Amino acid sequence: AKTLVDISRAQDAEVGDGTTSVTILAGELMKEAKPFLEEGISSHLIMKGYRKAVSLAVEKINELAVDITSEKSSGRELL
Amino acid sequence: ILNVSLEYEKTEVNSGFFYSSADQRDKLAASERKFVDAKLKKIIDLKNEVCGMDPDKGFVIINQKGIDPMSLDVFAKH
Amino acid sequence: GQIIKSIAAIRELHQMCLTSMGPCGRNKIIVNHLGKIIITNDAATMLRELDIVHPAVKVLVMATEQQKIDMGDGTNLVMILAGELLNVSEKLISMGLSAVEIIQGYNMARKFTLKELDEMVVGEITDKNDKNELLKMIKPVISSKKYGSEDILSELVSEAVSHVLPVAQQAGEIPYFNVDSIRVVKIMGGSLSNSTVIKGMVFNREPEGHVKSLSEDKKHKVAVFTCPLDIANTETKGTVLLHNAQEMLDFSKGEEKQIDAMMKEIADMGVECIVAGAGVGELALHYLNRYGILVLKVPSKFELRRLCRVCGATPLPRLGAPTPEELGLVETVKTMEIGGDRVTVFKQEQGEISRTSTIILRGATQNNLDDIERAIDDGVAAVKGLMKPSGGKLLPGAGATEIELISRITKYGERTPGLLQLAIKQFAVAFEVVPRTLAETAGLDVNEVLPNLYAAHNVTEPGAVKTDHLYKGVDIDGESDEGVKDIREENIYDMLATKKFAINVATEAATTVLSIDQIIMAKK
Amino acid sequence: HDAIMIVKRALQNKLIVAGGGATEMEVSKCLRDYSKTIAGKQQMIINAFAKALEVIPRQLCENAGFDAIEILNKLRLAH
Repeated sequence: AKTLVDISRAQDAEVGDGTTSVTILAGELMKEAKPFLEEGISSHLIMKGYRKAVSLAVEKINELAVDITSEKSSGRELL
Repeated sequence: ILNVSLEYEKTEVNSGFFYSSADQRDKLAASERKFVDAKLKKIIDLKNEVCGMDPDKGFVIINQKGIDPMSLDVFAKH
Repeated sequence: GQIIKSIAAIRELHQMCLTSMGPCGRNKIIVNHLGKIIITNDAATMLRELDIVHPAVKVLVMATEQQKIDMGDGTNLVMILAGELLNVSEKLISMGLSAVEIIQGYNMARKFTLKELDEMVVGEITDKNDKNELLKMIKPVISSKKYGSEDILSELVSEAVSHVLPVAQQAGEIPYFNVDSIRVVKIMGGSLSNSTVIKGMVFNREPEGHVKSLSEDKKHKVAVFTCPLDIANTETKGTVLLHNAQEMLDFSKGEEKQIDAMMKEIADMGVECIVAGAGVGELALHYLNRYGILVLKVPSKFELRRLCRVCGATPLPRLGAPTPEELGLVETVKTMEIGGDRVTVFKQEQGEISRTSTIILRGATQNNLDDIERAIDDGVAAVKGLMKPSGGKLLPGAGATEIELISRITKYGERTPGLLQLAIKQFAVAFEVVPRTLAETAGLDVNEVLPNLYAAHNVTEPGAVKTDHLYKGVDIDGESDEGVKDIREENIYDMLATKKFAINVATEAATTVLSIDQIIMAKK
Repeated sequence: HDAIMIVKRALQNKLIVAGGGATEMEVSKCLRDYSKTIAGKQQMIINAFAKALEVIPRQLCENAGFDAIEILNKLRLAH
């Protein structure tokens, strides 16, 4: 349980936002994997399934995040 | 077998030789190496008289007591 | 039936090591009684932090340290194999076969295995010490420890090894690579991609002076002084005291004139760096800033030993006698900011080749930062295995070695008549724990991958000479695959010196346990 | 003064996303479609990660007084 505290201190230091949300997200992800243990699924494929989703999420966030400078905007009108 | 001390010795009470100039270096250090140089210079003369020419031979010193850093360079050349 | 319960006590700790070896392995958090948390993936290090109750377990712990001290690699192969040799012997002890002939069977099977290890060598390491050639040995060492860092850490470790090794070939008389030549340092911030390789020791402390770094001049003189910086007094007592205000002006100005006179003779000799192992006074730092001398303090005596092997400096028992014979020479020393903090490092250029290097690690995860620190130390011992005792020979890893030994041992089982056939057959079956552990921890079905492993090394070829693919190993998968894959694609190999030494230790470890039919203990 | 403090933090980092469950719901919807093209046990594992992302908008609605049961169905409908 100290791992959730260590990642929260780095969340408040390097960033400063999302200290509470990173623990709730890590905990809720743990609850979804609880019934997977009773079925006999090993943790190896469980980790590969989430790491693949995060890899596809980073590419999706970059598409969702809108960063424009010289296209239909400028350094002023954007803000 | 060599029973004499080849390492620098100090007075029974804690003391040291501190020189403030290059001239005082050989003056203070001579008291510690006085007993060392007397025995050491006589040992190296044995290598010239005995086992000087003869190949495939060697000379080993027991020296139960310690060894000073000064004699380490002398033993390496011979 | 204490011999059966003794195996069950080891069986409780056997599954602990089954979760260690392999890429699925994980470190274990242990809280010491002093309030210190030690976290490492290596199982041999964990054994020192665990309290052992049964004295029979200490036999395997003592045998585990034999693998770490000499070869330094394969500690998981010794403990896991020794635990399986007791399980396959549990059926023989129960069947009515005496433990005496069980021990005799392993001695005959051990000699048959050692002779086959020389014929299983595929490739040979030329000991070129090239940056690309070291990537083949280091990759499997980093493997089965930390995932995803095997590509980045391969270039960092192989680069530091080539810096401390001179240029030589076909000479095994004089040893070169030691175990202290690679130091691991860590700093908060950054990532693994921004990490670099330093040709010398790295100091993370402050210079403690207004001089940040020295100049670019070639062959900077470095002097190591064990005596602290202060006016010379009597070695016995010699406490400075003030009886009256008249002696205050003489004692205050006396320390200013004596220290400045000694620092002037050092700067005239060309020494721009003074290493003081003891404390430094206030008036000493003022004179060093005007002469442009870098201030360095190393109280640890262990760091001073590796420094003498680089520049050639020697610690002086006195102060103010810069003998040029014992002084060292460093090509370039600079103070740069790496990892977010400005630190003064130690490196070289061409001459005075350093025999000790340090790798700087960076990352945003504190738990994985200490795991890499312990993982690099296992890679340091892998370079030591390149020496004369079968350093160039290598065997295919990733479960390909343990499975191939099954066909060779069972071939010698029917060849040797007598009661030894029971121990020889069970000796080859005990090697099935290695492929089963990698397949079980990876989520792969035992009914799927395991029957394909036996069919990979056993085929029917219309000819006397073997052909097709003998390189098929055990695959962890993790994404998708059909059957198994060839090991020659990823070039994961195991050295002969590591595999051959791990078999003899694991054999003698199980021999001691099976030979003990009674254990006498006493309460403390 | 309030308008400057809002764009102040946006000037330090110009990479931003739409908050309020917008981005969180888009990621959960796409990962369910990407799992449909991925055979094996990783399909049900990625779907578990998409469901684990729903806890962030949940607690935001429950703490603000909104009903997390109704807003979950109404948001995904228009999504």
